[PDB]
Order: sequence, then C-alpha cells, then structure tokens
Amino acid sequence: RSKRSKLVTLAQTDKKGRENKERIFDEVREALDTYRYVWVLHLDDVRTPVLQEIRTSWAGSKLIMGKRKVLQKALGEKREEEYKENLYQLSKLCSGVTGLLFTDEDVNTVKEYFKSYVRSDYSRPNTKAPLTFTIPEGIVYSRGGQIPAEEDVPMIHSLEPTMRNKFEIPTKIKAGKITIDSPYLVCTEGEKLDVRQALILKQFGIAASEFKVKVSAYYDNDSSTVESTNINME
Amino acid sequence: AHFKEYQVIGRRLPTESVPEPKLFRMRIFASNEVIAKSRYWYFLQKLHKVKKASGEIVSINQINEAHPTKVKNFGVWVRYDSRSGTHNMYKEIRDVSRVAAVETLYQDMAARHRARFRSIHILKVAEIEKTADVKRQYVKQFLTKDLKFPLPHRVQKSTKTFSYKRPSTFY
Amino acid sequence: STDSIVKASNWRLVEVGRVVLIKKGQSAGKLAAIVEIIDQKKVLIDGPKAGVPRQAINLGQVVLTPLTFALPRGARTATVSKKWAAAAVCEKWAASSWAKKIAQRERRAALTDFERFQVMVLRKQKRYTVKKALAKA
Amino acid sequence: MKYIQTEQQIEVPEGVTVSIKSRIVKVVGPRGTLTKNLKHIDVTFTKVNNQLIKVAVHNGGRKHVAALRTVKSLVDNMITGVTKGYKYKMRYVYAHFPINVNIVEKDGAKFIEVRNFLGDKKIRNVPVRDGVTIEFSTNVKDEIVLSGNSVEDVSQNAADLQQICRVRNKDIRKFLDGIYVSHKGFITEDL
Amino acid sequence: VEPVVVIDGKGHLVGRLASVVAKQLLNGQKIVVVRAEELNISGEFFRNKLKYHDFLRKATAFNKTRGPFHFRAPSRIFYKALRGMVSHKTARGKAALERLKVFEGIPPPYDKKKRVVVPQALRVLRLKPGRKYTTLGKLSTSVGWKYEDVVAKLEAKRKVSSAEYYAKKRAFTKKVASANATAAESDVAKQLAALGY
Amino acid sequence: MRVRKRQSRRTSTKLKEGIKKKASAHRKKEKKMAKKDVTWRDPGIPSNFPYKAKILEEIEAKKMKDLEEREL
RNA sequence: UUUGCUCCACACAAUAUAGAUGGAUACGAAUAAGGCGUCCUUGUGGCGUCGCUGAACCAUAGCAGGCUAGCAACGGUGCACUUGGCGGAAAGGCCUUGGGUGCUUGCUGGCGAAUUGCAAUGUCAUUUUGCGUGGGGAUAAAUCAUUUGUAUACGACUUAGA
RNA sequence: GCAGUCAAGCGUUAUAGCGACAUUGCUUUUUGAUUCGAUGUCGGCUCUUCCUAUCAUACCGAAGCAGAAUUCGGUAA
RNA sequence: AGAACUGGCGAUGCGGGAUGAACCGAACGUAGAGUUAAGGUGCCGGAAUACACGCUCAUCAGACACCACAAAAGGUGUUAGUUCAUCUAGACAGCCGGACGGUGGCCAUGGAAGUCGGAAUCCGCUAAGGAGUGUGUAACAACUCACCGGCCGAAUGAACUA
RNA sequence: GGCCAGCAUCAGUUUUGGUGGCAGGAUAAAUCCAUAGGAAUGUAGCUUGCCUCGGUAAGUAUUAUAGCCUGUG
Ligand SMILES: [Mg+2]
Ligand SMILES: [Mg+2]
Ligand SMILES: [Mg+2]
Ligand SMILES: [Mg+2]
Ligand SMILES: [Mg+2]
Ligand SMILES: [Mg+2]
Repeated sequence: RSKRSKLVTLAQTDKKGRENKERIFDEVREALDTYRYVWVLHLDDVRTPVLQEIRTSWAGSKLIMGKRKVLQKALGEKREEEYKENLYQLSKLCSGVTGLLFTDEDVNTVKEYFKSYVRSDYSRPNTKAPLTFTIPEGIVYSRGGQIPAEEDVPMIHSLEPTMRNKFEIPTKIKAGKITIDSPYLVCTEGEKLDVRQALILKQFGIAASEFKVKVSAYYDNDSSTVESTNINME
Repeated sequence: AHFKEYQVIGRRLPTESVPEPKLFRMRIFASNEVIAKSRYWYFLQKLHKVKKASGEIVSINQINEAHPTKVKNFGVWVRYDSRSGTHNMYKEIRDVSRVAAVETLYQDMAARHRARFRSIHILKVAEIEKTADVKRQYVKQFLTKDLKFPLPHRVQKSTKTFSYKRPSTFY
Repeated sequence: STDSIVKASNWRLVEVGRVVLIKKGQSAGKLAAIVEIIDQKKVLIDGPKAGVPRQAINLGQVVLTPLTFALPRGARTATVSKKWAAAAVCEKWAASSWAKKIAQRERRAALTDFERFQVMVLRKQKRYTVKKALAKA
Repeated sequence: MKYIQTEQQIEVPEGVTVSIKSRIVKVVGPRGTLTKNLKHIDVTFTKVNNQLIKVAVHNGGRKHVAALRTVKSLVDNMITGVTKGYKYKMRYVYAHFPINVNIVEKDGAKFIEVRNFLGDKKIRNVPVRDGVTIEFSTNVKDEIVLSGNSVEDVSQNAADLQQICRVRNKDIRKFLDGIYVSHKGFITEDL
Repeated sequence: VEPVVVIDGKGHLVGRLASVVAKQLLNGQKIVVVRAEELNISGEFFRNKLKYHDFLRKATAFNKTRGPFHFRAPSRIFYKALRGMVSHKTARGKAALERLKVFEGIPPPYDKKKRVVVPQALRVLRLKPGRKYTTLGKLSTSVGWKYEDVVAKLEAKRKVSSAEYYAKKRAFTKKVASANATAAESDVAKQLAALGY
Repeated sequence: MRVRKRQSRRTSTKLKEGIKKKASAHRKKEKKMAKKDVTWRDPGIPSNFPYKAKILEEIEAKKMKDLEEREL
C-alpha cells in the first residue's frame, strides 16, 4: 500500500500508440521516394496558426513533424541502415523540434521564402528581452499601460491571486480593482528572461519578439549529398 | 526434515495376455523412502487412473546433487491446493543444492502462505543457467559485481549471567 | 584547515577473500576463506589448509577477521589453497594478538599442577623485581 | 524488500565545511554555523572527497530508506542556510482597525508585539527565536521580514506569528484581517 | 561468585532483568540494583503510560486504603515487576525477596563498589534497532514521582567525583604498565611466557 | 487522560463449550446444504518461468507422438 | 528498688542459624561506536594499538603453616600509635605523613612432623546488654492520685502544683 | 415486509442457479388543510457510586456563518 | 424436531488442559529403579532466555475455543504471488511549449462565445488538439486536462489473490 | 555381636562416554588429476577518448601475467 493515486478524468480523446509512429515512419519513407529536396527545419515554440500558415503557403509540398527519434529512424540513423545514400548526415542534423520539408520547388525559392518569412511571437524564457516593461502606479489595466488607460479595460479581479502568488507582484484589491502602490519594473530591455517574467509578458499580451524558421540543411535526391543552408542560425 | 530427492519408478501389475506394462518415473522430495512411495502413489492416482493395490514399485533410488559445492540460482515452479482451485507459483532461490532449495521453499510457504507439505506440490526445479534470466530483485541484488556488505550491530552470546564490562556491538 | 571531516566507522566486510574463524561445529577454531556469497545470511567457505571442507555456512556460525586476500569469485579448492599459500594467511593470523590470546588460553588450559606451582614461583620472583623497580619511580 | 545498500549524495560547495561524528552534524559557511542531532536515525556517513558526502543504510526497509532521504534533505537545507540564508516576507492586512506591530524587549528577549487586531485590547506577544532577525520592510506597506540561517526556525517563527492572530467566532469569508506569509526565498540575491 | 552482586540498572529491560534477578534470589544470591531510574521498557512512552494508568484504575471500591498500592518510584516499579515473579506469600518467597535491595542512583557505600551488567537483559543486545523504548525515570515523573531532579543533581556530583578517581587510577595503571613492560626481556618473563603467564 | 475499561481476554468455559456446540451444528448444516443444493460444478505454465519455450516444445512433441502412438 | 547506670585497656569465659570457608576487584557516555598510548596547530584533530568475554586480574609454597643460620635488596606487607586532607544520598568510609614493632617464599641451608592407625565438617573467621580486674566520667524522669477546660461517652487531650 | 428490476461479483461452456450496491410498486397524495383488550408486578422518601450512548459549561471543524442567534459534527464524564 | 446404530458418564481414583459432569492421556495392591503419554521447558515452575528459516508494531496486538460479529466489506500499513498491458523508432514522475481553423456550430436567453440549459455532436489541418475535463467572467478574456512534442534516461502501470 | 560406614571382586536392571572391524548406494555424489569445448558479474594484452605524473570511462580479445562452467575418462 501507500502509493500515489492517479487522477481519473472522463475525456473524449484517447492516447496514441505505436501505430501512429508507424504511420509517420511509412509516410516519411514514401515522401523520400516521392519528392526530390528534403530540408530540415527548426520550429521551436511555434504557434499552430503560424505552422498552418506555412503549410498553406507551401501548397503541393509536404511538411512532416513528429518525434525526432522517429524521424531520424525513418531517415536512417547510420550508413548501414539509411534509406538512401548519404542520408545519415541529414538524419544526424536533426535536433529539437525537427520538421522535414519534402519539395520539388527551387532551392533559391525555398531559401528566399525562409529568409523573408517572419512573424511576431511571445517572448520566451531564456531569451533576450525585446523591450522594457513597467506596470504604472495605480489601477492595473489589462494592457498594463501599453495603450491609454481610458481605452483599456481594467484587469479582471479574478487574476489578482495569480498576479500576487505566481507572478510575485505586490497587488491589492480596492473596490474590485487590482492596484499597486508603486510602479513595478518587470523586465529590462537587453536582459535574459526567466519563466515568471515570460509569463507576466504573455499575460499582459506584449508580443515584440519575432519568430523566424531556422533551416539547418537539405538533401538532394539526384546529387545524393547534403548541403548546409545556415539560415536564421545566429 | 532434511529433504532428499528420490526417483520412483513403478508400473501396473502385469496381467494375462497384456504383459510388460509401461513404466512411470517421478522425482519426489521427501525425508525418507516410505514418504516418497506414499507421495508417488498419491500423485499416480491423482494423474493416472492407477491404484496402489493395482500397481507395484519397481525401483526407488536416491539422486545426489551433481555439484553440491557450486552456488546456483534455482527457479522453482510449484502449485498448491485451494478452494478456488489449483494456483501456479514461481519462486527464485539462490542455493547450492536442489534439496536445500526445496527446504527453503517449504519454509517460505509455511511462513508466508501458511501452507503445508501435503498441500504443496513441487512441479519443477530448474537451474537458471544465465544470470540475465533471473527476474526477482531479491536474488538479482546478490549478482552484482564485487559485492560487499558489512554486518552492523553485532550481538555476542554470553555464557555467564553477569558481565563485568559493558558490551560492544562493533564488528 | 578548511576541509570537511567525516568519521569512517570501519567494518569487516562480507566479501570474497574474507578470512573467517569458525567458532562452532565440526571445524570449530579453524580458519576459512569466503569463496562466494549466497544471501544475506549464508556464504560459501573453503578451508583447505586447516582441513575445513568446502561448504555453505550461516554467517552467524563464523566471526569475520580483519585479514583478507585476493581471491577470484567461485574459485575451486586447489585455487583457494594456492592463493592462501601465496598470501601467507596463516602467518599473518598467528602474528595477531587475537591468535596469541587463543594460544595462551590453550596453553593455560594444558598446564599441570607442577607447572602451576612453577608459575606461582616465577610470578613471585617477577613481582619482587617489578615492585622494586616501581618503588623507585 | 530489505535492499542490501541504499545511498544518497550530498554536495558541498567550496566555502562550506561539514563535520560529522556520531551523527552530530556541524555545518560552517560564510553566514555562520549550524548544528543538527541525527541520533534518532541509524545511517552511515562517508566522505569520498571535499565536495561529496554519501549517506547510506545497510539492509533496511521502507521506513529506513524514507528516513535516509529525509536526512539528505535536512543536511542540504543546513548547507543552503549557511551559504544563502532564508528570508520570509509576511503582510498584515486589516479592514477597519490598523494592526500595530512592534519589536519590544522584555528582559532582553526580543518579543514581537501585536496590538489592535480587530480592535482587541489584548496585546499579543510572539517571542523571537534565536538566530532570526525581524525587520519592518522599506517602501512596502505593512510587511515584516524574517531572516536567518535556520529555515526551521524562520518558518516556525512565521507560523507562530500567523497563528497568534486567528479570527475567532466570525465568518472568515467576511473578516479578512490577519498576518499572512507572502513570500519565501533566500537572503542572497546576486542573480 | 561474589557474596553480593551489584547490578547497574541502566540500559536493561525491566521484565528480563526482573526474571533473572528473581531466579538468582530464589537460588540464594544477594543482589543490589542501582540506577533504577535508567531502566528501559520496550514499546512507546504513551503505551507504557497507558498501562500504568490502567494499574492506577485498579483500586478497592469501598475503601481505597485497602486496595492495590500504586508506588510511583522507578525502584518500586521494578520491585513490583519482580514480586510478580516471586511467590511472595510463602516464607521461601519472603526470604528470597529479603536478599534484594533496589535504589535510585548509587548511594553509599555502593558508589565505591564494582557494578556489573546482565547481557541477556540489555537493550542494545535484545531490542532490534529502530524499535521505540521508554525510560523509567520519565515514566515515573509522568505518573507522579517527584524526585527526578534531586537524583539527577546527586548523580552529577557522584559522576564528577568518580571521574577524578578514575583519572588518578588511570595514571597509576599507566605507571604500573610502564614498569612492567620494561621487564619483559628477563629470563623469568621468558619462562612465564613459555608457561603461558 | 482518562483510560477506559479494557475488555477481558480470560477464557470462559461456558462460552468455549457453547462455541463447540455452535461449530458442530454449523458443520452439520453446511454438510446438509452442500448435499442438497443445486449448482453446476489447470492453470497452465506460469509466465515468469524462464524455460517456457522448452516446456512448450516438449509438450508439442509429446502431443505429436501420442497422436500416432495409438493409431499405429 | 542492700552501689544502681555508662563507655577505655586487659586477664578467665561462652558466642558467630534463609546458610563465611582466598578477594563484592568503583569512570562516564556511545553501540550505524568506543577504550588505551602518543604527538601537535587542543580539535567533532593526526598516528599507533585493543576487543571477538572475568577461561581475566590480584593474591596464592612454610606444624591451619613451627624453631633457627645466612646471601641479596632498601622493596612488599601485618599491627598499635601518629600527621594532614576529603567524603552528608543512608556521609560511618577514601587517601596520606612519620617513626616503632614483627614477618618476608627474592635466593641458599639445617632441625620438627609419624600412631587422627585406609575416609568420616573433623570444628580454625567478627561480635559478646555474663561476669572478674581495674584507671576515669554524670548524679533523671514518667505514670497514678489532685487540678484546668482551649478537650471529652470512657480512654485520650490541654493546663497547674515541692 | 412482500412482489419485481438492474448488475460488481460467484457459478458454467448447458444465456441453469445464487447474488453486494442501487431502485420501483403498496402502505400514502399534491396548495402547508384538519383515544380500540399491556393477564401479572409499580411508584415514592433518604443516600452513594459508576457508564457515556454529552443536555449545560471548556476547546475545536463545517454550513449564505454579515453581526446577533441558531443547525450539524469532533475531543471531552 | 422425528427415526437407526455406536461410544463416554452415573458406580472412577491418577497425569495434563490455571480453575471444571462429559476435552487430551491413562484406568488404581505396597514399594524401589528406569522410560514415557498428553502437556510443556523467561520467572512463578520440574525442564534449552536452544538452534534455524520467514512474518508482525496494535493510542489497551497476540499467545482462543477454528462458530458468530464478517459485508472475503473499508485502509496512501507491510510482505509474497497471479494475469494483463507501456518501454533507447524512449518507462513512471517533473519542467517547458503547443493545445489550431470553419466557429461566437443550431435553438433558447436581458446577457450564454467549449464550461446556467435542450438536442446535433460534423468537417478540415495535424505531432496533437473534445463542437470541450474543470476553475473563472454579466458576457468575453485568462488558466487548466483530454491529447502531442522538447529536456531528462530505465524500468513502470493496472486489475486481482494470499 | 549390636549400630553406622568405606573399598574390592561379582550378579540383575539401567544410564552415560571413548575406540575398532565390516556391508550397501551412481560399488555414494563430490574434492583432485587428465582431456575437449564454452561463456561473463571479461584475467592478461591492444585501441581510442581525455583523466592527480596512469588509476580509470568503452570497444576488442576467450587464458594470456586471474580464473570459472559443461561433457568424457
Ligand atoms: Mg498523591
Ligand atoms: Mg618445613
Ligand atoms: Mg464520546
Ligand atoms: Mg527451572
Ligand atoms: Mg456486538
Ligand atoms: Mg554391573
């Protein structure tokens, strides 16, 4: 006895199994024969609408996500197990959230799109702060002074425990409104941000950082060699 | 008691125009040959339709351990009687002899499962040849390389009522 | 002196090559070597020099000694004897105060009445000398 | 299950010296010294180097190994206390009667004096445990700061201060006055 | 083999010590027990206090002065544990009980005498490590004994005096050992070593 | 701290003999009901055994032999 | 109440009953830790050593222990005095000074033992409310009866009286 | 209580037979309206003690518990 | 409860079960020696505080008659098993990120956007994402989990039995 | 010769030690020796990584500068 008890939830979606990984494996190995250029893309902390926008703009190509280990096993981990010649370099170039882009479009067009594509993104932890944020004195508003306070709806009272405990911001409730005694500086421009600061920025809705898809390299079917792209790899 | 392993070979009594009945052999753990023959007839009636008054004992021979001074891992497959029915059980015993492993299993059944000798059936005792096939943690912990362990809090046995020195439990 | 210090509390370890002294049974008072560990309470011992048969024994029937030597796990009797002779376990045991205490106990038990009388006389002479030396200092 | 040997590791930073003898632990760091008596648990402490210390149980059960992990956590907390310290911030709030909190000296014993809690005429006194410092906060309204090397002492002092101002015989949904621990952390804020 | 055996009661288990001492008294051995306030009972303090409170419940309804008498001191608790094992309503049992003396602390003249232990009743040799146990002085104080502090002060004074005595004895023993060790090369010493002495 | 009255564990002769009689009556009724009632009346190889494959091969060989040992 | 009462030495005398017959031989604390020795920078320090039972240690030879002759050493030990210190938990004991008087088996000798008859506890140890010798020390109360009433069924209690 | 329903189990290779938790019907129908045979032992006064299965007093927990009052519950004789 | 048969007891002491009409052993002249039955061997109390393998900690354990309380019910006590599943194309926990689009689906409501209600409960894009598991708002917002992924790196989960 | 004992040599019953010669089993199995294979809780050696001047981390190597297991005699 004396064990932890698992919480029981009655939801509509059940867990996936080995069959889903098998389907992704088969689809990758079919796309390797079907298409000509196979690019490796880094898409860390990407929003699903942005990913769907990329998929829509690349109509006729294929973008395959999933487990990095499954994708590397499909590409062939080593030389004696690779699906195609010299594919082990492309397989070992995968890291993190890896997307495989199978296409027949021109290399220059792909590079131009991935160099000219960028979207606004929430600031992430352990990233550079794109601005300096300080909540002003008095009633705390939903935008926190980014827009005029008369325009802005005041912050809802239900978020006050979240701001006081999780965000560690000293707040009070006056007549159902969240108030602070002095201005509160949360982040300074050009400074590494932690999880709490990122949460505060996301809660106030400031989106000043940018998302740029990273392109590691690509593999060509006919030449059977991998060429490094080094795109957005600063 | 101290268990011994026997082979008991028996058969039905030969009859007219049906000569040379088939021989049947069992390996029985028992303290003596009387108990061994009793267990043999019990199991023969339980499995085949052979009765003691209709059969005979052809041979009973003690089986010694081949290498009694070699430490071995044993898997013991047993079954026991219950109201629900016959239940299997698999245990793993580290010992230098089949009979001593059987005795350890019987003591463990008497301690934990509250079982008895007549209710416990020894189905199979097999030496585990490869260390990778051992699957119980309480046996696997003694298969580690360069195994060392102390014996803290040693208690010595005094033959006298009174001691003139405060004892020590060092070792 | 900016270093941490932790007391060791050294223990005799149940291990292969540990020399044990059998204290009861057929081979009481003899030395043996631990060849393999069976479980928390039983070990395998081999005592070829003193005549102890290779056997599985309970750890409560022996007392561990500080002596130890290099022995492969599961070594046969001839290998155990060779390693015992190479390490010279018997001489290192005989040099210890424990074995000297055992020998003194046996010698005192084997003394006779005349020898006890001689012990008393020699003790009186030594007592006279020791007291004379002690009174000066 | 009676595991043969279960061990835990304790990591000692550069400025900390830890001395153990018969389960009497002394931890010395930049901020001072702390002592612990662990003679109610049968464990063995071993030193492998000046940065790592092992603590072990031989042939133990579930309760024994639980005590082993507890011992490791306690020694880690002592090391953290001597190298960083502990700091608890509390806020006191009221609806109508301003709560008055002061530090007083009764024969040199350092009591905390609480007055006017819900308009009571009773004067509440919480003694200050040895090794903890009490400081009324700067540029923060109605905040007390308790600091020290012993997390047990600091947290127990904060708990006593919180429990001395319980609301009795009133609906706590309505009456919100009290002294509450608002933050827990370390004294050092280099990063 | 001593005419009187002085037993230091510290660290012993009350029941097993009572059993062995009762057998010794019946066999006709004179026994003094000292430091009864340092005896031990296996089990937790609340359990042993609960058992003593049940004993306190026991009393004669129509006249309490006739009922069972509840002696609070640790020496008397041990004495009850032993009288329960001696057949004390006979002349033989009374004679056996009159070969026994129990004290708290070590009063004179027993403070200058040798004190022994009973290994079969010792806590560190009997109880499994980790099992809770109870101290008789704390139990007696909880049930109404009022002399724990006086005994503690007197025992501290005795310990100081005994430490000074031991320091002098250890210096003398070192001197004797030095004088004896320098004569180990004589022919008499060689002959004694040959004979085992 | 007021300790209640503890229940006795001293055996009563009358209770013991009555328990004997009650147990005998219970056994007789159980035998009668087992004879009277109407109700319809080999765990295999344990999974933790190592040589399950060898046991299965041996029993398959025995089945294949006994198929023809009676036929011819 | 025919010199009563009490201790101090010494003669005669008896006396030693829950069980003598070499010695109850003193650190404290811990036990998943300690004891002892030694060194330093004195500490929760370094090095060495010990346990694995007191199966020890100390005493222990002499007509139940006699009478004498030496050698060596200046030690050991008994008794009666004597110097000083300590001990109040029920101390009533622990240590120490100085002579005296014996003994000494540390070593070498000389005389004696017997017949208790082949064993028979074969009697061996402090205290003595007994007397005899004697040198010194000190010369009371309580109760009854009378009486008071702070007391009281009667005893008891509380007062007073040369 | 009787009659029934369901099915976590038990049973079986013959959807036979048992069967926890639940649940339906009758007793008992909607607008807070308007005494029926103890067949053989009862109550006081004085005075003591015990139990806890707690009415009050002490301390707590919960509840649309604002306050006041109250309800349910815990330790407690 | 009614039949058939057979035992024990009355007329009978003795050992044991603490104590006893039917329980265990055993039937009886007076004694000695030896050995046992049943029951026992910490002390009372004659006899191992024997040896060996395991289990158990009870805020009144247990040392019991094998019946009842008893629903083989409840327990985040502990030990051993059985059958199924997950797992280096990555196990249980943890942290972080995603958690989308038609769409604020239809009716109803003063308001109701996944989350007061009543019925459909679909399609697309996916690694995956409910016409939504809960907190929250007057409605939205925000958080969460269902599910997926990144870091971590080796076993783990569920249901039963004793 | 009455009473109480001690020792010796025997007899009957019984209790408790020491020591000798035989017989059976797989004509014990083992240990030991010889011989042929095998692996790891991988011994020597070799490689590379980079570690307190070579002690280690992981690949190879089946006796080598340790050993072990099985079959047969
Ligand atoms: Mg009183
Ligand atoms: Mg003479
Ligand atoms: Mg109650
Ligand atoms: Mg006895
Ligand atoms: Mg009841
Ligand atoms: Mg004879």
